[PDB]
Amino acid sequence: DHVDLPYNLTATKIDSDVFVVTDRDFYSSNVLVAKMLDGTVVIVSSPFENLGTQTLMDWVAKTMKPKKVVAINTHFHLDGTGGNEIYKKMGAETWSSDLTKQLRLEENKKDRIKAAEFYKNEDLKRRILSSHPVPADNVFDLKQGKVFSFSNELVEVSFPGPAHSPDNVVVYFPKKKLLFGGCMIKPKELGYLGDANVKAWPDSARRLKKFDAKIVIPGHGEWGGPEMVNKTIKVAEKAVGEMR
Ligand SMILES: [Cl-]
Ligand SMILES: [Cl-]
Ligand SMILES: [Zn+2]
Ligand SMILES: [Zn+2]
Ligand SMILES: [Zn+2]
Ligand SMILES: [Zn+2]
Repeated sequence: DHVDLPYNLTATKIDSDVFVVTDRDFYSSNVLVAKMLDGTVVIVSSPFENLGTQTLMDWVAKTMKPKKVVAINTHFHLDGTGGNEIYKKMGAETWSSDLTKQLRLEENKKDRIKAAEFYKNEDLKRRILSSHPVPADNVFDLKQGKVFSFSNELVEVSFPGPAHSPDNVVVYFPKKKLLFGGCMIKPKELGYLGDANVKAWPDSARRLKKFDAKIVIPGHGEWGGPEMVNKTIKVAEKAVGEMR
């Protein structure tokens, strides 16, 4: 089933050398952890804050003994950039699009106390206020994307268009046939609409059909197969229809 971690994280194995770690205190946010054939560990997205992320990195160190860690932010929300403080502290190489870095820096200008009020309880508010999110150390041009090659094993980061957020990117692992679609994968309901482009979302999701994926991992909730994309398109087009 799963391994129980501190701060209400759970880790589930979905393939050889591939795990999903879920932050169950903060909106059941999913984090992909994949060990490459050459020993590099790639982490996609993040827990919301420092206690969760330290917990994640302790588990990565203990169970995978990485040669090197590369962390890829999926978008500027805290499930995305909330891990950067601890990723950096633990020596990981953090990456995001230039737009994600810009949006995180702008978000940091907002009054923190007001932002923390939308959280469930006092314990979570205190944890959020005890972390101070930072952008990634390394950036790529959003529309160009980024391809890593770890001893000829590729990891492809690409922008399919605005959907859940203006900056959402997906991460594809061709050898493992694994697509981390993040928070633009919404097979039942679209969720938080604040930064969304609902009109663009159907065509942005249509761009995910090209991937030869056996597993599609969403930003929240259970992962599935390529049908996760089909479902998302229908959910988004339903919302667009309701809109006029
Ligand atoms: Cl404000
Ligand atoms: Cl269909
Ligand atoms: Zn359990
Ligand atoms: Zn988000
Ligand atoms: Zn700090
Ligand atoms: Zn999310």
